[PDB]
Amino acid sequence: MIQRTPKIQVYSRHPAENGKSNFLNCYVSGFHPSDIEVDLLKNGERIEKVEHSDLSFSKDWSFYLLYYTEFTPTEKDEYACRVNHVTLSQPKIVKWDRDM
Amino acid sequence: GSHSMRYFHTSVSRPGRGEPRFISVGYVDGTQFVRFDSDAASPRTEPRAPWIEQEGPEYWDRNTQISKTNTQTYRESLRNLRGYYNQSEAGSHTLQRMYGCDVGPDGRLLRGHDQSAYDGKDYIALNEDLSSWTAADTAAQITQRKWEAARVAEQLRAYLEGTCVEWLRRHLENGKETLQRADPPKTHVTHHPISDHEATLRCWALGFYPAEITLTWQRDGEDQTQDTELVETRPAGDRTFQKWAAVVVPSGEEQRYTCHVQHEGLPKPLTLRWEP
Amino acid sequence: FEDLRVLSF
Repeated sequence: MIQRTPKIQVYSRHPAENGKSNFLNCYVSGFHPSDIEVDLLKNGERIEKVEHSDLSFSKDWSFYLLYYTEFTPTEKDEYACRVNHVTLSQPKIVKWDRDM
Repeated sequence: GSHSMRYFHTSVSRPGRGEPRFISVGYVDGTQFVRFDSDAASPRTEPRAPWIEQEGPEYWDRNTQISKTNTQTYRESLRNLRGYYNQSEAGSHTLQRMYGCDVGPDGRLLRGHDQSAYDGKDYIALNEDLSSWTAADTAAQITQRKWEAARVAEQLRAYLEGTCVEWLRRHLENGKETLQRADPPKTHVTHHPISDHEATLRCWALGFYPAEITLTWQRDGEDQTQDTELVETRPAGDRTFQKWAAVVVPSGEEQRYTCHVQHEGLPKPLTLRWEP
Repeated sequence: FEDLRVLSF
């Protein structure tokens, strides 16, 4: 059947300030079917107990979800999101960039 | 301004992994206020915004009963839809419905909505007349005939013009401090050199509510539609939204570029430039 | 309140 691959954005709730607690978000959207796997990573390692929004969808029927967790950005720590979906042969990793 | 109440239903079959999960979420504009999940340990309609919490036990009990009935009806619908498309019992399928109403600043009905999709494609929809149907294909024509025989559209019109709008107006009053408050975007322009001959200008909009916003770049007063990278408006997790627009500009030509921002919360539209 | 459609597709 016809399927839609997720769009992925990784970003912070508040403007990033090194050493200030914030929230790291991974917004997945535009996908169909609704099953999807999302991990938030700190230095390549899975962050435990990440929360997510309730499943809903857009006017074009595609689904969206927000995954989120507390994080304290620093100069050296690397954050990312890892997404898998039926449309993807391999998990897609998007790195957090405070400029995006 | 104008407002909407919308419910979003998703039912997904998973052969070999039990019965199809049913999820319903309700929104007023961009604010979710309820959820129900048949996979929860104890399925119940639950509040998701502070202002709905004051509703009494009857509200929670009746919406939970509707949802529990829907969990079963959607499973029957999925079985019927599998047969309408001659599909195997092996595959997973999705049924979605979105319905609700819209009102203007005077609280009067603008229009109602009721639309459904199967496997992410339009299946059947109630027309704006709230009296006739549009079926996508010969399978949906079976549903249409069934719903026409039972005069479902007349029942939906009565809900959409009655209960729907009465409850949207009630939610708007109970949540007026947030639902009827537009928060403007906080904005700034960043500059990122790419090479010796080009740089990126990125226009940011943060902290706004509702999600509707216009964010564009102009070069010498001409819209840069094709040349702008525009990310989807995204939720911050504090009810607000974020968006940015970027353009790649020749080094030294930055002042020919202006970022234009329109949003309900702003006293006036903004014109921004890179400020070194 | 939500609507209630008891008739399946």
